[PDB]
Amino acid sequence: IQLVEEELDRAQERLATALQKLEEAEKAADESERGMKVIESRAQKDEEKMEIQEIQLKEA
Amino acid sequence: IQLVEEELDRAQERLATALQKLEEAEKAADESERGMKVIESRAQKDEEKMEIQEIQLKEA
Amino acid sequence: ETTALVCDNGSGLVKAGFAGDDAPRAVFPSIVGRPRHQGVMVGMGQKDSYVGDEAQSKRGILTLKYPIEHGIITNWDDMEKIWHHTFYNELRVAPEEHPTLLTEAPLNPKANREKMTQIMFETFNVPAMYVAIQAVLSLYASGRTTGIVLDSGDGVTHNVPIYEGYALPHAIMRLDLAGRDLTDYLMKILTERGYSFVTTAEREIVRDIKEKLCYVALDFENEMATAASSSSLEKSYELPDGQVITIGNERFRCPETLFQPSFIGMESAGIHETTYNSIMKCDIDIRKDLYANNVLSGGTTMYPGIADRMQKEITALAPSTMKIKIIAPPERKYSVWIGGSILASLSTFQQMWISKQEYDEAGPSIVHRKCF
Repeated sequence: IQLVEEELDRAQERLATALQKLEEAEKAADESERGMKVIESRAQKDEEKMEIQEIQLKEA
Repeated sequence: IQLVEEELDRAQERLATALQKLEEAEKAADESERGMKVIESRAQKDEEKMEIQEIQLKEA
Repeated sequence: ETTALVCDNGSGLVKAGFAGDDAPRAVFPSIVGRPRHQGVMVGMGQKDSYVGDEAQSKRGILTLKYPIEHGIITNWDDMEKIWHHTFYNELRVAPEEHPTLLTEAPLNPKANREKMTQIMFETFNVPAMYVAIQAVLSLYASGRTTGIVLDSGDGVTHNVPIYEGYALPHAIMRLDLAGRDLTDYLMKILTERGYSFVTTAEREIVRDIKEKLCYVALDFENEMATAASSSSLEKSYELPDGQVITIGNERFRCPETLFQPSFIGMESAGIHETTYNSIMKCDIDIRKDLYANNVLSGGTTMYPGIADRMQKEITALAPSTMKIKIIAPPERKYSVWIGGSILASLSTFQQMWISKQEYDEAGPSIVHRKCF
């Protein structure tokens, strides 16, 4: 029993540690995703404005 | 015996699965960051081009 | 072609690997542990020197020392241990087959540049080597010949105006205050809250906390007010022995010392101020390409929300007809090492290396003829 119990306890501790590291990697992934979305929105705005200027520049 | 053994085994099955999931979460964070890098580098190149154009237009 | 080891001399993290790759292949703590007591291990072998992650696992029984304190090599013996470990444990390769690129601060002491040149060549028997300013590599990683880099490491902050690949020697600015100091400061201000930390092992948890939970406020008074008016500027952290601690305003206060050096009793000016003063030493036709490329670099710059703060601060000091814009690389913590990986894999750069013959002729001095 005991040997098996010591193996199970070790198994459990390892599972907890993996789940915390996993929750962190998910959070970091969620954050990359948020970061990315603001950046995409800026990218669109800078492009339109660089293009808008291309018309105005041609006109000047 | 049986209960401690079954609990161990599933605990390992679960651990294995949590490591697999950690690699997957890691991969996905990388795919997001890379994509995030590509948009970011496109946003920046457009910006540098935009500011040169706001100035070229003012200068003109 | 000869595979070059690029070894970033970071002051709280070593970053190491091979040139031509897009990222470091070893990232471990800059820590040498040596025994507080001998007799600890009985029935197992004892060693007296642990380095990096090996040291980290054994922290309880080890005295940790930093090889590099405030970007300055402070112990040649601990720098050597880091190196021995880099080559033989971490990358598991003979250094004597692989040219070496070393990273440095601007104004890194000449007696130090030499002891580094000598130690690499005599003991490790390197075939060739080079030494390069951290910010110049981060600018090459940003794809640019010209720009000003704010490089803030795990121990020093520099503002480095660079032009056609050369750092401008009259215009560069330095501040000893960054990641090393930041931990010691964080620890102080937590004792003040009544979460006394007096042990150095606990200090390393405080280090980890700092990296995870610190954030740069966009407005220091408004966030300070928010924390005084509401407890919504606090994040919990569970210590690994249990015990849930609450980290408050310390989150933004800790890095606040970078903008206001007086908080720790200095006569120094802030990181934004020394950015502005550094560009104002440069000529007007290059102020254009310098201001147009304000680059963030190093471990201390990885706190979220830094760009909006730095954008603010610099536009307030600088005239509103320079283009102002913060460039923050996707993985700015590594941009020195990535810049070294780029530089050491350029076909034009292979003419620049210090050879073993030039070292045999001129001694450790040769770095001051080959490096600029």
